[PDB]
Amino acid sequence: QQWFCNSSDAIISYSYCDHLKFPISISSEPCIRLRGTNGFVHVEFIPRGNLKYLYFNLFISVNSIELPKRKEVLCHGHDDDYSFCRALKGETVNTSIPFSFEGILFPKGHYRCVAEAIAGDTEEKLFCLNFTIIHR
Amino acid sequence: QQWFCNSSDAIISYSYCDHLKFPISISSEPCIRLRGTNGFVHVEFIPRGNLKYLYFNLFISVNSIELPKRKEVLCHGHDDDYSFCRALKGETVNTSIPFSFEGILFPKGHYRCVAEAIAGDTEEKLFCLNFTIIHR
Amino acid sequence: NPCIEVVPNITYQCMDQKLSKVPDDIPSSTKNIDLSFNPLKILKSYSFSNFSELQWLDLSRCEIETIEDKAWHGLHHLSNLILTGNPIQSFSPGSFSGLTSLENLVAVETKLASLESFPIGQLITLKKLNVAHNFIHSCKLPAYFSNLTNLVHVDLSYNYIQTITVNDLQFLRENPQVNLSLDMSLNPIDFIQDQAFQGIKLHELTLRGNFNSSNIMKTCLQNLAGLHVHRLILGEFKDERNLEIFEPSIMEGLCDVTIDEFRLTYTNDFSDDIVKFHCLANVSAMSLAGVSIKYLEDVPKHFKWQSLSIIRCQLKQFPTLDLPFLKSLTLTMNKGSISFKKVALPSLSYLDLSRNALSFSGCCSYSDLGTNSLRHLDLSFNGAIIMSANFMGLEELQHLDFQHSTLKRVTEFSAFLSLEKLLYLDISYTNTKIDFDGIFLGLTSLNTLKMAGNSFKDNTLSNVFANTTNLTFLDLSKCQLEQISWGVFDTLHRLQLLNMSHNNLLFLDSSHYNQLYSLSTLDCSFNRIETSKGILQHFPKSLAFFNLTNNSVACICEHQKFLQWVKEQKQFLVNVEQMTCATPVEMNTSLVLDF
Amino acid sequence: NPCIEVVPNITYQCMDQKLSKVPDDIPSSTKNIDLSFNPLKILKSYSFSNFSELQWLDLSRCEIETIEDKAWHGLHHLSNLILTGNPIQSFSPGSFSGLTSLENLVAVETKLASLESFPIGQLITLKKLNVAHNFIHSCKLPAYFSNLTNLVHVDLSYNYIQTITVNDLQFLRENPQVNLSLDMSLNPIDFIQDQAFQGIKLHELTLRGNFNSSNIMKTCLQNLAGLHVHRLILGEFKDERNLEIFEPSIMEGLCDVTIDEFRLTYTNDFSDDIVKFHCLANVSAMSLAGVSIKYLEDVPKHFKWQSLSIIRCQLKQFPTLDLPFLKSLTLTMNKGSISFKKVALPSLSYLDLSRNALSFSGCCSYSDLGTNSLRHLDLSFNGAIIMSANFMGLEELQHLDFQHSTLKRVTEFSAFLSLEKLLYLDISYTNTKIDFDGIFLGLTSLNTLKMAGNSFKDNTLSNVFANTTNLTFLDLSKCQLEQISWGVFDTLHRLQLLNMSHNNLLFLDSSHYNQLYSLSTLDCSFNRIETSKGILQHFPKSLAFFNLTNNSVACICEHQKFLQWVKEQKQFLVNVEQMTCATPVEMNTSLVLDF
Ligand SMILES: *[C@@H]1O[C@H](CO)[C@@H](O[C@@H]2O[C@H](CO)[C@@H](O)[C@H](O)[C@H]2NC(C)=O)[C@H](O)[C@H]1NC(C)=O
Ligand SMILES: *[C@@H]1O[C@H](CO)[C@@H](O[C@@H]2O[C@H](CO)[C@@H](O)[C@H](O)[C@H]2NC(C)=O)[C@H](O)[C@H]1NC(C)=O
Ligand SMILES: *[C@@H]1O[C@H](CO)[C@@H](O[C@@H]2O[C@H](CO)[C@@H](O)[C@H](O)[C@H]2NC(C)=O)[C@H](O)[C@H]1NC(C)=O
Ligand SMILES: *[C@@H]1O[C@H](CO)[C@@H](O[C@@H]2O[C@H](CO)[C@@H](O)[C@H](O)[C@H]2NC(C)=O)[C@H](O)[C@H]1NC(C)=O
Ligand SMILES: *[C@@H]1O[C@H](CO)[C@@H](O)[C@H](O)[C@H]1NC(C)=O
Ligand SMILES: *[C@@H]1O[C@H](CO)[C@@H](O)[C@H](O)[C@H]1NC(C)=O
Ligand SMILES: *[C@@H]1O[C@H](CO)[C@@H](O)[C@H](O)[C@H]1NC(C)=O
Ligand SMILES: *[C@@H]1O[C@H](CO)[C@@H](O)[C@H](O)[C@H]1NC(C)=O
Ligand SMILES: *[C@@H]1O[C@H](CO)[C@@H](O)[C@H](O)[C@H]1NC(C)=O
Ligand SMILES: *[C@@H]1O[C@H](CO)[C@@H](O)[C@H](O)[C@H]1NC(C)=O
Ligand SMILES: *[C@@H]1O[C@H](CO)[C@@H](O)[C@H](O)[C@H]1NC(C)=O
Ligand SMILES: *[C@@H]1O[C@H](CO)[C@@H](O)[C@H](O)[C@H]1NC(C)=O
Ligand SMILES: *[C@@H]1O[C@H](CO)[C@@H](O)[C@H](O)[C@H]1NC(C)=O
Ligand SMILES: *[C@@H]1O[C@H](CO)[C@@H](O)[C@H](O)[C@H]1NC(C)=O
Ligand SMILES: *[C@@H]1O[C@H](CO)[C@@H](O)[C@H](O)[C@H]1NC(C)=O
Ligand SMILES: *[C@@H]1O[C@H](CO)[C@@H](O)[C@H](O)[C@H]1NC(C)=O
Ligand SMILES: *[C@@H]1O[C@H](CO)[C@@H](O)[C@H](O)[C@H]1NC(C)=O
Ligand SMILES: *[C@@H]1O[C@H](CO)[C@@H](O)[C@H](O)[C@H]1NC(C)=O
Ligand SMILES: *[C@@H]1O[C@H](CO)[C@@H](O)[C@H](O)[C@H]1NC(C)=O
Ligand SMILES: *[C@@H]1O[C@H](CO)[C@@H](O)[C@H](O)[C@H]1NC(C)=O
Repeated sequence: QQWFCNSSDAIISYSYCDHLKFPISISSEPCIRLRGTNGFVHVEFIPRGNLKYLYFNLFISVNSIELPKRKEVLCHGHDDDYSFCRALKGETVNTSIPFSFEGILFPKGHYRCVAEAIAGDTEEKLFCLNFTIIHR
Repeated sequence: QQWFCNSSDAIISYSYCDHLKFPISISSEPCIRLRGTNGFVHVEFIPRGNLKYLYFNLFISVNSIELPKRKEVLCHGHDDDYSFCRALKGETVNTSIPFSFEGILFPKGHYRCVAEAIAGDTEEKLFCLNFTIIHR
Repeated sequence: NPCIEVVPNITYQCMDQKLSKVPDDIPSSTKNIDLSFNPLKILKSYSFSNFSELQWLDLSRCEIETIEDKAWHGLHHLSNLILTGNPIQSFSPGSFSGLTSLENLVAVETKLASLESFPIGQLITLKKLNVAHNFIHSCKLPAYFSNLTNLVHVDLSYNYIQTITVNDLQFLRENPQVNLSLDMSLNPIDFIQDQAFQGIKLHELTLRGNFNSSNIMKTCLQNLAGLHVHRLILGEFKDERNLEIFEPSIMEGLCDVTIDEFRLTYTNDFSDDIVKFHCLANVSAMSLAGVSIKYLEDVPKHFKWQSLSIIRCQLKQFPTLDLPFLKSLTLTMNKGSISFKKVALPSLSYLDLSRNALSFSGCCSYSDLGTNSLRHLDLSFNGAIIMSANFMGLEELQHLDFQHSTLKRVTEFSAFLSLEKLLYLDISYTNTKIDFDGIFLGLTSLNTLKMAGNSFKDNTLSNVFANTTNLTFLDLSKCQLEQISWGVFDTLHRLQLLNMSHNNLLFLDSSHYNQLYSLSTLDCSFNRIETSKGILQHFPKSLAFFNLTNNSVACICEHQKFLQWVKEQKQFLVNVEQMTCATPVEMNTSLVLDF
Repeated sequence: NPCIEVVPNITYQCMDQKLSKVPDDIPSSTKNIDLSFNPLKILKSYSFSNFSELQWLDLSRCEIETIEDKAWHGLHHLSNLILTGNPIQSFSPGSFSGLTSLENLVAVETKLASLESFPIGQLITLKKLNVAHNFIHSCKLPAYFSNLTNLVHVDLSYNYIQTITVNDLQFLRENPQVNLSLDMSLNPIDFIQDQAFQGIKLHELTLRGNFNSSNIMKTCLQNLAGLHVHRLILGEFKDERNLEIFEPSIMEGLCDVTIDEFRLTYTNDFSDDIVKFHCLANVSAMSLAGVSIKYLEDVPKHFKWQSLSIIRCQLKQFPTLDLPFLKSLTLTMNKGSISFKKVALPSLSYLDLSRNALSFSGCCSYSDLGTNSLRHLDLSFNGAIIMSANFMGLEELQHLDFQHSTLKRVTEFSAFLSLEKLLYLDISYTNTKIDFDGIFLGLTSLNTLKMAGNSFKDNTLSNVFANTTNLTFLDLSKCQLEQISWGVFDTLHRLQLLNMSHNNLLFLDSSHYNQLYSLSTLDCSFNRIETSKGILQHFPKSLAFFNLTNNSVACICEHQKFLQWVKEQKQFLVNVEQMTCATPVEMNTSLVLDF
């Protein structure tokens, strides 16, 4: 309900989590094709934390078959590649990040990802998002 | 009792085995130094086998502490690097092989190696030798 | 308390409740408050008078628009004051009056407009000052900085600074004794007046993300003549506009600066010739972090680099190096899978090649790294080490570390044989079937073993700790042992921590551990022990900790002596509380028979 | 019998006893004798008359000096006659009379002196003939070879052949239909008369270890003009004198030969330009074995190699190849540790990179090997494979093999997803913690799984065999399982071999295996099973083999029904004989309660 886009082969939709509702705006350009894409992702929010040690926990399910848990480090403090790894709690972040992926085959079905951001220094959750990809 | 040589830092002596006494003459030039050597090894005997699939079993003991068992393939049939891998049972072999080793540190003490040659196709033992290195 | 409390009587987290003033019911003697995102709209006099113990106050996102005169009146020990987000446009004089020990003022995104309209002249203890994201238009340092003696950092990033002049940095020209560290990232700088930096001495100067024309960057960097900086940090950002062509001609102008630590962060386009520029030769500590380098082929031999770090950088081949002055090389977290190659570094004294897929086929030879002065080797988390020598030239190593690197041919001979002075070995999680009793021979000075995921032959702990007297810390967790041989630990007279959890033992014995005089902890959790045979009076009289948890210690009158000893000498055991039994009846702690 | 007997009534090994004649007490109807090293000194007439069934006779090292007339009189089925070592200098006529089916005469080191003084003209079935080490001085093939129709190999190695002439090889000029395979290794050849080989057609020609002057080798090889050989094998030996300089100028003269399979064995000095010689372009199957090559950089694109093998050869880098006609590449047992690199082989159909330390970081992409026709991939015994793609272009692979290669990121996603037609997968001993139920998805045609040293999560066999209906062979030994989940094997209707030995099971159930209709073997040795819960009438009525050995099946009236079924339906169990029990009393087989 928060946001969604329809691509040629994918339908991507996100909503807020249930135990954390901290506002965040996020979108992409163009709508991701699971057949390989190249583009940008636009982020706009106000850090509920220091963003200096930011990482993610992803709980992924492919057709109701829980994958293991992934942990992706985005910032680590020592000369990060990103300008928003310098923000502070209360300082509006508004940025655009490029990406590209091609060469993987994904099954048809229905995926789900619970994506929760953690401030690694004090271990509090900045936000939680509830994703939904439908690949056709 | 069969043969021995004295080097600067090593004393090497060999005798026959107990359950196999098949004649074989073997020596080296020069007497091996465990401090790294480069030279030749001279072999003279009459194959009690076909020598086409020849390998060794080495039972090594360093100061009465049995190492695991080593298996070294010498011939394997398909275009071996050695001219005697072509001999036949009854055909006198008389050859000289070069070697070189440097860069390992060996403890002081007393080593023993039971070295038994096997014809890999029919699994009979060609000969068995009882070695003795004393490193000082 | 309309707000949460973290710690009893201290640390009252009161974030995000609909508040319009400080709660009065907050107990005094607190040390940390947090009034964030509360819809305050004005500070009022004496509001914090009662909190005369507060040393950490946060007011972020509050809608604070004005400030009364004696606002921070009773605050005497407040060290940190954060004011991010509050649209306090005009800081009228008299603000920050009562504060006498403020060491860290954060004023990010408070619609500030200049450093002179900032009444902080009296804060004579201000260590740091952060005014990022604040509409500022000029680098001019006001004169009142002469009062702030202990000021060591200023952050002006993400402002509207446009040009630099010679009357700026004047306070730095009159005072050659200030240890100031500037920062001007993300400022659209285009014009540096000539002779601007002259007789200046900064301790750090960040310039990431400033310029977007190779021409403008070249000219501006050229006008840096005369600067004397202890750490110059350059580069770009990934989510920003940036140079599309980068050439060593840009580094012109830097040829008369006096850099002492040249750091070069991420760069969009990167040609390997940059590091081969003739006026980096006096840099004392080179460093790259995130640059998309491919080949570091050959650098001149008159370079005076005493250090070199290459972190997170791509590489297609192990670099070729012959610097005669370099020490402390570091190549960590490399993006590719490379294979080691011989180098020649006569002055190397610290190596660190961790977290790469460094597959290092040949091994431990002086011929590999030409240095008779190595002291810290680290090859952890790598691909596949293959041992084929006894470290014949590296007899000074004091710190060795394999931690997730497949370590081969370590049991086939007495490796580690020449390391007569080594203090910290670590071979954990290197799949290493110990089946030879001379593997740890020669390590007469070791103090710390760490082996966890390493099996044994017969699942039996052989006698592999002879001539290892000085071992003080030992770790054997997660090995799949099933018994301990007789005679081990007979000479480990100084061991103080013995770890054995997560094994597959069945019983326990006290004939062991009888010589462990100075032992202090004997963690044996999770390892399925049912009893303790042997006389139980032979444990050492120095043990302080005994983990006997998650076992199946049986209490069906099995060894009544032990079932009594376990609940008698329990001032040492850990969590004696939940000691369940595993033979019906379970859910118990004491056995009926006493003494 | 003064001599040993191997097999009852056959195969009477009588080697090395002090004998002076054939023992008379040897039973007839034997098929194999061996009279080796016995001090016979003369063969006598009719001595073998009784043995009219012998088809393998060895007389090695005997001191046989002469031979009587009707020596091999009664021999009618002797296929192989070995005479190595016997100093029979003169083979007077009439020898080899009675033999009418001799297919393999070995006459090594019998002091022979020429091929003409060899009365074998009547042996019209002689397949092979070996006269190595025999003082011969000339390659002249005698005319009586016209009689020996089925002669396909002659071995003249280690003789005194010195020169070759045109009147030799005349029998080969008059008869273009003989399929002869020569061999002249270790012969000091120095002069080949001009026009010697002309209109000749050999099937093989070995020349290893002949020449020692780059000049003499060049000239002699040049005189090979006109030859048409199906397999030319060149090289040297390690324990012999050999060329000290080797250059592509030597390969001159070979430019007008008609080689079909150029094999090049060990060579002392080797320059990488040899394989880049302009007159190998028509060779159909190149092959190297033991050459100390370093770089195979770039070969021309008009080469017509349809195959290429590089075995036991050193290498410092994965070769760079773009041959458009090459298929069936093979690079095995390489002496170094190399990393894979992209190639472009549009006609490749067979790859084999086993036994190397091929660390193949990127993985399974069409971009890696440009071939839409791969059918046999083999990366076994390698260093560390890293999966990062689903074999997106290789949808024809029918044979895949990882056997001791550390296989990473195989569980993190559904690998093997595009291999819709694969028959033989093998991932044994690749340390692979199966913790995902979609790992084997897409393999709808698999017939053979092989996983041995692979653990699970919870030590519990999850449901990982859905959509794998056609699996016929399955292997799960050596996994450290501790139970089987409910629901597995519910669709493996065609499985015929289920392996589970060496596990850590505790009991056994029959609710499983109820759908395994066509099962035939259920090896469950060594896995510590005590009983069999569930109705025992639900096993399939096709099982033929049941391994229940080295268990601790208890017989303390524990499940009396099972203790009866185990000794009743035992015409299927394996080694029912030594079925010990493990609850006092042990050493038993039957329980008292019947029916
Ligand atoms: C100038 O101020 C800087 C800022 O703190 C001082 O730097 C610290 O020095 C200590 C000891 O070397 C380091 O552990 C810190 O990491 C440094 N901080 C940073 C980020 O620079 C510096 O020491 C001061 N100069 C002098 C001469 O004392
Ligand atoms: C000429 O004789 C050779 C010698 O046996 C024949 O070679 C065998 O052929 C079979 C089938 O191709 C192979 O499996 C063997 O390995 C070959 N032996 C060797 C070592 O060459 C050859 O087939 C004969 N020529 C013809 C046309 O039949
Ligand atoms: C299951 O795999 C095991 C591997 O452990 C096979 O075990 C071999 O069994 C034979 C007896 O038939 C022994 O002589 C070997 O020693 C065993 N292998 C090892 C490595 O010890 C077993 O045969 C397999 N089961 C089936 C039915 O094939
Ligand atoms: C258990 O018994 C079975 C059946 O006798 C053994 O299976 C044979 O094993 C050999 C060697 O692995 C194979 O070559 C045969 O094909 C197998 N026969 C069949 C049809 O299963 C098995 O090896 C024995 N297992 C153990 C561990 O002793
Ligand atoms: C995500 O949303 C689904 C409904 O679409 C819900 O069932 C699930 O619990 C949500 N995840 C979390 C972590 O709340
Ligand atoms: C965020 O920045 C973009 C420029 O990248 C700008 O277009 C956008 O308006 C900004 N967001 C807001 C809320 O102004
Ligand atoms: C080798 O010789 C020693 C005596 O020197 C003897 O004890 C040992 O048994 C011999 N080895 C064998 C295999 O006979
Ligand atoms: C063995 O060959 C060598 C030449 O390498 C020779 O000197 C020696 O005499 C030969 N052996 C005998 C017993 O003649
Ligand atoms: C903190 O304050 C409360 C209320 O004034 C008091 O009961 C308590 O004893 C104080 N100390 C602690 C440690 O809670
Ligand atoms: C300080 O505490 C006293 C007594 O608890 C209270 O009456 C007073 O209001 C407090 N100060 C302020 C500014 O509220
Ligand atoms: C420092 O503060 C004092 C206040 O006591 C003031 O008189 C003086 O002018 C200040 N210094 C500067 C350089 O303004
Ligand atoms: C650098 O970027 C700014 C921001 O878009 C742009 O206005 C300016 O023109 C650029 N520089 C040049 C030389 O064009
Ligand atoms: C600094 O380096 C330059 C060359 O880049 C050199 O000419 C100069 O002498 C160096 N300064 C020293 C050595 O003090
Ligand atoms: C090493 O230990 C052995 C006992 O196995 C002992 O004989 C030897 O002297 C020791 N070497 C030392 C202490 O250098
Ligand atoms: C072989 O010969 C012996 C003695 O003539 C005879 O007893 C035996 O039955 C024969 N067959 C076998 C299989 O031993
Ligand atoms: C053949 O067998 C018969 C009877 O066993 C025996 O008398 C005769 O001597 C044998 N032949 C020879 C040549 O010994
Ligand atoms: C072949 O053998 C026969 C004996 O029947 C002989 O007459 C003939 O001459 C032989 N052939 C040749 C070419 O010698
Ligand atoms: C080749 O080796 C033989 C054997 O020693 C030697 O007599 C001959 O002279 C060598 N060739 C040349 C051209 O010298
Ligand atoms: C054989 O190769 C040569 C070049 O080495 C070439 O000139 C000739 O045409 C080839 N023979 C063919 C293609 O039949
Ligand atoms: C794979 O198995 C699932 C059950 O987990 C089933 O729903 C799906 O249809 C199967 N896919 C096939 C047979 O292609």
